[PDB]
Amino acid sequence: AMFVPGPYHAPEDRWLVDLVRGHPLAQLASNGAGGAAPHITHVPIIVDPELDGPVDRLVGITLWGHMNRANPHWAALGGAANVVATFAGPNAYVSPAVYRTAPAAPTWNFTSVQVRGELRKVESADDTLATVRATVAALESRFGAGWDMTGSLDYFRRILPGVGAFRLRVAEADGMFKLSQEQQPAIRRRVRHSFGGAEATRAVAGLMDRLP
Amino acid sequence: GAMFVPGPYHAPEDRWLVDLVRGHPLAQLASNGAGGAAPHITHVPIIVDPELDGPVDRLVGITLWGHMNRANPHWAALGGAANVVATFAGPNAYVSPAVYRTAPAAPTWNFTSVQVRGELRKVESADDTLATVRATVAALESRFGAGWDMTGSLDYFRRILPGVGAFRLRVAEADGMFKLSQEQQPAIRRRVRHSFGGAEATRAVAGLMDRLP
Ligand code: HEM
Ligand code: HEM
Repeated sequence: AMFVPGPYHAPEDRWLVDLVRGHPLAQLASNGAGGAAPHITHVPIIVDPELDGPVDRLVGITLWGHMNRANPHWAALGGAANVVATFAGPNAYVSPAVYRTAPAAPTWNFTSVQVRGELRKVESADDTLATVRATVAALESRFGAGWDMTGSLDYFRRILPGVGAFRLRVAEADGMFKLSQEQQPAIRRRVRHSFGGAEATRAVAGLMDRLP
Repeated sequence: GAMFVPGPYHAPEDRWLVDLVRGHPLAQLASNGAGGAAPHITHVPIIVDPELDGPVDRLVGITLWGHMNRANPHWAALGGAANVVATFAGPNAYVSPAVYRTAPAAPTWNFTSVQVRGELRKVESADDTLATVRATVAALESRFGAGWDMTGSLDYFRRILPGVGAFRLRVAEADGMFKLSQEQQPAIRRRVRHSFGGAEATRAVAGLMDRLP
């Protein structure tokens, strides 16, 4: 489980799915053997592409991911590893200068999703190639420029042996939406207004604008 | 090696890892879950030892300062001398093969990461807790802030202090992923760098690519 103070809960389950879709390069964590620090790999993870219809909740759905099979994290997972995948969205430092109140302390507004469950390794070549093609389809659509993978499928197949594809059955899903909900209404407005004025912070202002 | 980093994605200089830690202080702190559970992950503000003089070129051997909420189960979970990783995530951008203008190809994600490992030591004294949060204001307000003066709030910090869980992390191992199209042919790296220079969202990635030898 993930610690999320009451005020930082998403208004709706759909916000956690939106952050996963918007920020697919997750930090995949699993336990380190013999009391060592956890293993951490940045990996591209998407929602099950076979899910037709609105996906409102992460709990009960399967995420699809891959990493490098030669990455020692792949061997360390073994068979039924309990893992967390952390998705990190828009974030910005909050200067109390923005509050125009006193006294105060600074903070950092940020967005995260933590999904936990059992990681199963894909061994099937068909399921592995489906994983990377669904990942092209999902990320090129949201982040890309209309690139057509069709002419590169032979190439995908040539490099496929190196792919460690996986499936993560989401047992638990938690979302930090730390967006100044602890402040009084006028101060939340001052913060939202200050973040509206620059590209680095507009995405945070966007989420703050959608709070009930 | 505790973090997997293909040879092409090694930083040019140890200083690049220190730069990313300074630029991206909101780290993800990870420690093992009890009895096969998944790791505990908390976003925590972390800075370089403010007492360091000289140029800081290497993370290994320096102490990082940070805090978290004592009310967070992760605080009780860390117990004594917990082995932890703190991951710092810098500039990043999806790479469309449309930018490469080459075939065949596969998309990728250019990103920067630093993973530091060592033993987390808790600070229990109020005087070391207070130092931790004051040092953190001085380091972050200067770099990310808008000229706020903490002077008027110094007693306020003491009046809201018990909830702070301050810690020290002596860096035993530091690894850095600088995934910035080094695997592509030079003409293609240039195409990605020029593409990423044409939008604010991707400019920081272009800037790192421009600083590669
Ligand atoms: C669509 C976007 C994609 C992204 C963001 C992406 C991202 C990544 C990342 C971050 C890793 C490294 C994980 C680790 O450190 O262990 C990786 C490894 C790998 N991916 Fe993907 N991938 C994508 C599509 C593909 C496709 C379509 C293929 C086709 C087969 C592929 C083949 C590989 C291979 C072979 C590796 C092992 C490392 C290597 O030889 O380059 N990826 N991918
Ligand atoms: C300068 C930038 C600062 C940042 C970016 C920052 C960030 C954070 C974050 C992310 C947490 C939550 C950690 C968790 O989930 O366990 C935290 C907790 C906390 N911080 Fe800070 N902090 C800052 C400065 C301060 C200062 C100056 C104080 C003064 C006492 C302070 C007091 C606290 C307290 C009491 C908590 C416990 C939970 C709460 O009451 O919000 N912080 N801080």
